[PDB]
Amino acid sequence: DEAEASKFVEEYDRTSQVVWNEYAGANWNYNTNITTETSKILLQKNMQIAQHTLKYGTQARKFDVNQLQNTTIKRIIKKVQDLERAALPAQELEEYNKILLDMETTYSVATVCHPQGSCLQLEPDLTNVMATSRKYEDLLWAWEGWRDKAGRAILQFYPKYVELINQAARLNGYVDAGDSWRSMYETPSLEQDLERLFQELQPLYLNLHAYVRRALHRHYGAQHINLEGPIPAHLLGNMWAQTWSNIYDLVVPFPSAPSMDTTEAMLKQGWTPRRMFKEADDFFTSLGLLPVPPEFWQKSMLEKPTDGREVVCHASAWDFYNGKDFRIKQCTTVNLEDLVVAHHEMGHIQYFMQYKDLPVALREGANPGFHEAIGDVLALSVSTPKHLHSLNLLSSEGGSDEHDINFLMKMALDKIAFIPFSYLVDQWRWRVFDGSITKENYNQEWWSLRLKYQGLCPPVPRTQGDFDPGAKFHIPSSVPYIRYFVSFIIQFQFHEALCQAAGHTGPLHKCDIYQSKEAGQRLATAMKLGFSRPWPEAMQLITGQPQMSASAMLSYFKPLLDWLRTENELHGEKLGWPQYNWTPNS
Ligand SMILES: *[C@@H]1O[C@H](CO[C@@H]2O[C@@H](C)[C@@H](O)[C@@H](O)[C@@H]2O)[C@@H](O[C@@H]2O[C@H](CO)[C@@H](O[C@@H]3O[C@H](CO[C@H]4O[C@H](CO)[C@@H](O)[C@H](O)[C@@H]4O)[C@@H](O)[C@H](O[C@H]4O[C@H](CO)[C@@H](O)[C@H](O)[C@@H]4O)[C@@H]3O)[C@H](O)[C@H]2NC(C)=O)[C@H](O)[C@H]1NC(C)=O
Ligand SMILES: O=C(NCC(=O)N1[C@@H](c2cccc(O)c2)CC[C@H]1C(=O)O)[C@@H](S)Cc1ccc(O)cc1
Ligand SMILES: *[C@@H]1O[C@H](CO)[C@@H](O)[C@H](O)[C@H]1NC(C)=O
Ligand SMILES: [Cl-]
Ligand SMILES: [Cl-]
Ligand SMILES: [Zn+2]
Repeated sequence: DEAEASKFVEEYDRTSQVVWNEYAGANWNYNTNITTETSKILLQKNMQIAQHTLKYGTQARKFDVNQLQNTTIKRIIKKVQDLERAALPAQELEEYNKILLDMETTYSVATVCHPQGSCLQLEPDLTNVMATSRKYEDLLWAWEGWRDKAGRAILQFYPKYVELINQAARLNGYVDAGDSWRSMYETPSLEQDLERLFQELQPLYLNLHAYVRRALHRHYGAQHINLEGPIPAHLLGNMWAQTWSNIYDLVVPFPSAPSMDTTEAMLKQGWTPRRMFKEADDFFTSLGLLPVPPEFWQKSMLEKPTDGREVVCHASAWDFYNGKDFRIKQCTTVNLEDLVVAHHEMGHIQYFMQYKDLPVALREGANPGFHEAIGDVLALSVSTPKHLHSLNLLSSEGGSDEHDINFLMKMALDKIAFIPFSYLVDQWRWRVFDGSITKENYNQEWWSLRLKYQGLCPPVPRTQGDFDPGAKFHIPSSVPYIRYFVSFIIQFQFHEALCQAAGHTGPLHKCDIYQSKEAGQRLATAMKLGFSRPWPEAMQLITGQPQMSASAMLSYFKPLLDWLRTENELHGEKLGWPQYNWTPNS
């Protein structure tokens, strides 16, 4: 009996490597070359991999997992019993695959056009507008235009997507798709734990929000910013107001401590997308971690194609399930923001390489947030003024309190501002999946949460037909989002532990773990576990303790919280948005 279970997982592993490797190649080809042909082939591979999943998932369900003794085999079989979309009847499965393909293609090819003028894509064109324009009406054009063209066009698909993804989840023993997604963390207390973490970061976020709101009031005018209300959502330098670092120039704490233009520095010094990924590779290997294989450099897509091909530009990392072939797909732009993204994606590749010898059912991160956090941890060190100066992208900014607070502010605009956004995305989707939000109030409930958690308001009142969640990649692409909230909490925990491992002393935000073999060994031992053990074990290997905790992030930003409280108190800011019902008059 035990022996039948072992043979089963051995046969599952052999056949899954072959089938998954073939699917990965067809998915890569559509993603790097959106055409009618590659679409058709992808859909055919969907059915071939569904046939495999159904064959083996049906066998796995014949095992009473309770009677199995070996915990690793127990764990693999339990996972294989979840067929995901392959549980759907053939008709519904075909419909679901086409729905996902149609949503992804619609988002990827959407454009915003001036009347008898240029037509702009999201990347790079509209993202550049949101990042650099300081004109209220030009920002509004790009903000509304993207939602009009991308979001509104996804709405026709979303109710059917929800019905089918929930149907699949119920057929695999869950109550709805959000239940299925949350179960990937294997943490019954997940919702309460995340809410406790969110509340711990409220002092920092509320003080940052009030400080930024005052600076926007200075620039965009008292008639357009309510100092006791929510912030208009198009003024934060980013299409989704999920990171605010592009308005640093408007909110710099000490303008007498100017910082070099890092984009112009990268461009003036002939940086390229390949250089950016090569620097990321060197950081990983300085820790004693693994280099990406030569094949990686020949097969990856590290910039947008010149030949006009439609592609999925959103950055992503690809495991082809043969232990040899790993790739990144990114429409890379030469700036600091994309340098961080490059490290993010290279962290995925490192995880792939570290757990490549596990059975494929266990070739995942300890939980989804762990997978998203690895590259971000290294990027925290890359972003320090000391490291950027070593790359000739900043002048020597050391030993200045003013430069110190300026750097903490730059980091806060990315890391702290993202916390409430990363929280609310799946608060919304979980309630869509469980039926608390219907298609009659998709958009109203999205903005209720944008207000409640981020303190933002739409610059233009929304109307029937709007589907603003559809204008955010992960919604039409059906990529879970709470992983990024988890990642942003634990990456600071990891940073703090690795800095301690490296012998660093003094303020956590001054730590640079470059070349620390001790830091590397912490990360490798945990990554090698893949998904073979509950994630608290990986947390323990890295940090010396088993819990998710906001204390490290709070420690990192403590000098900024002190400065923000003093600054906001001096100006008499009312934290939060008591006038929560305010929206722009013009
Ligand atoms: C419960 O079952 C677990 C799974 O058992 C395996 O899978 C099942 C389905 C059957 O096929 C069974 O025959 C398999 O063994 C089992 O966990 C396994 O435990 C063994 C030890 O008993 C581990 O063996 C170690 O393997 C690593 C390498 O494995 C991978 O990498 C190599 C290199 O690429 C590949 O060739 C392999 O195919 C794997 O992909 C070895 O490096 C390691 O040797 C090192 O450690 C030994 C001491 O153990 C030293 O003497 C050496 O010098 C090395 O330093 C081991 O040989 C195996 O990794 C592990 N698998 C998993 C997935 O965890 C578990 O033990 C069972 N539980 C109980 C209570 O029995
Ligand atoms: O995470 C992915 N890119 C990064 C990313 O999107 N973000 C993360 C970020 C952005 C920038 C810098 C960072 O340090 C991290 C967090 C926000 C969030 C955001 O931009 O909204 C791919 S790996 C996700 C995927 C895509 C397609 C798939 O088929 C499977 C997975
Ligand atoms: C894109 O896909 C089409 C159809 O499969 C194919 O003919 C063409 O060679 C592909 N182009 C690239 C650059 O891969
Ligand atoms: Cl929005
Ligand atoms: Cl997730
Ligand atoms: Zn990622």
